[PDB]
Amino acid sequence: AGVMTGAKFTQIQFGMTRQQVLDIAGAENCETGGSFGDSIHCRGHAAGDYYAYATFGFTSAAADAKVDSKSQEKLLAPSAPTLTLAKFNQVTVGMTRAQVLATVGQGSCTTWSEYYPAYPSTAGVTLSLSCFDVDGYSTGFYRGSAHLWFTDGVLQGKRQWDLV
Amino acid sequence: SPQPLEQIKLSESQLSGRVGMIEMDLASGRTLTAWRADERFPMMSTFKVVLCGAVLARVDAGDEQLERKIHYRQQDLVKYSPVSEKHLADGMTVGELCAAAITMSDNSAANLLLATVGGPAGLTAFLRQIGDNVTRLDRWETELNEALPGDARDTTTPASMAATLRKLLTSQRLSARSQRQLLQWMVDDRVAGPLIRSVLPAGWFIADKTGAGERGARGIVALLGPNNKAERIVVIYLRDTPASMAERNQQIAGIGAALIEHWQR
Repeated sequence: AGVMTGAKFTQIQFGMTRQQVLDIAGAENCETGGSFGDSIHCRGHAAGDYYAYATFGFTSAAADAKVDSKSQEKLLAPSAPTLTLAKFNQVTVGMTRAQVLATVGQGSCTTWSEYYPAYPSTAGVTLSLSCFDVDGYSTGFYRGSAHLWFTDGVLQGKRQWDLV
Repeated sequence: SPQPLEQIKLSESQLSGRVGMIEMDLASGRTLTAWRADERFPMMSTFKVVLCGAVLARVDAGDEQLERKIHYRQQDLVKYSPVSEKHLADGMTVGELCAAAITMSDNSAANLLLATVGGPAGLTAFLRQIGDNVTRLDRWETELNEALPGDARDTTTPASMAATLRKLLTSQRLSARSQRQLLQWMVDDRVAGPLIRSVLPAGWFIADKTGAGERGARGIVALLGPNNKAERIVVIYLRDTPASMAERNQQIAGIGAALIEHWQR
C-alpha cells in the first residue's frame, strides 16, 4: 500500500502475474475493466486532471497471464534532462536507441511505454521514450518535451512540444 | 461560512491570482452570483464538453456515429493519454473517445475528436453557430493549456461558458438523446474528486468537467443541485497564480462549499 510510485513501477517486472502486480502496487490504487479492459491501471496521487499513473498489460485474460506491457506517465523523473530543439533535430529515423541517447542526452529520457508482442521473446519489442529539456518534466521556462518511438530498438519516428 | 462573493475575494487574495466565476439558474438562465464573469480565462480541459457537444451535433445530423471506430498511431499521441495509449492497438469508438476526453482528460482522445469537427477553427465555428461570440479554441493539445498572461487564445468567460453549457444541455441545439449523453459523460467524470465533489453533500446531483493548465490555471464547469436534481450551473476558473495544484484544488472547493452552504438565497 501507499500511493502508486515510480519505485513500485520499477519493482514490477515483465513476466509478473496480475496478483503479483496488485500485491506490489496496492490494490486500493488499481482498477481493471471499464476503459482499461483486462489491463491493470494503477493511480498515483489524486491531483485531479493529469494524475500520475501506470498501466500494465498482460499476455491474456488468464489468471496465470504475464506482464508483457508497462506504461507510465509522471511516475519516473529523467535523471539529467538536457534535450534541446537542436539535439532533437539531430535525431533521425533509423537510429538505434543507443545513438538516440548519445544525441539527446543520456539522462534526458524516461520510458513511457514498452511492449513485447512475443513475450518472453524481445522480437518486435516496441518502446516509447519521453525526453525532456531541463524543465520538461517539472514549473520552469525550458518546458520542451519529445516522444520518440522504436521497434526492435530502432527509431521509427519522433514528435516534440515546446522545445527551443 | 463566509458568503460566496467574500469567499471568492479571499481565494483571489490568498492565491495572488485572478478568479472568475458564475452561478446560473439552469431552467431560467438567470445569473445568481458572478465575479469577473466577463473576463477571459483559459479553458484547459473544460473545452472538451464543448468538443463533445460538436461531436453529438454531427451525430444528430447523421454525419457521425458514436459507434464508429477510429484507429490511430504513435504519431497521434500527446502527453497524458491513459486511455488512448492503452487502446493504441485496438482503436476506440467516437463514444469511447468522448468518454475518455471528458471523464479522464485524455489529451490524445480530444485531439482525435478535434480532427473530426474541423479542428480548433471548426470547433470555434460551432461555438459561433450556437451564438457564443466569445469562447474561442485556437490550438490543439497540449499547447492549448499554455495560459500565457493576456493571451486570448483558447479562452472563455465564465458567463459565456455557462450560457453555452445551458444551450448544449437544455436547448434544441442538441437532440434530447445527445443532451442526456453529454450530461452522462460529465456525471461520470473520474478526475474531479478534489474540487466541488469534495464538498458536495450526499444526495446532491453533480455533473462536471475540470481543467488544469500552466501559470496556475485551474477550472471546473458543473451542473449541481439538491435532491438529486440539476438546478444550477457553476463555472469557476483560476489563472495567473503560483500556488500549488493542491492549494488551487482547496480554493475551488472552498468556493464550492460557500455556494452550497448559502444555496438558499
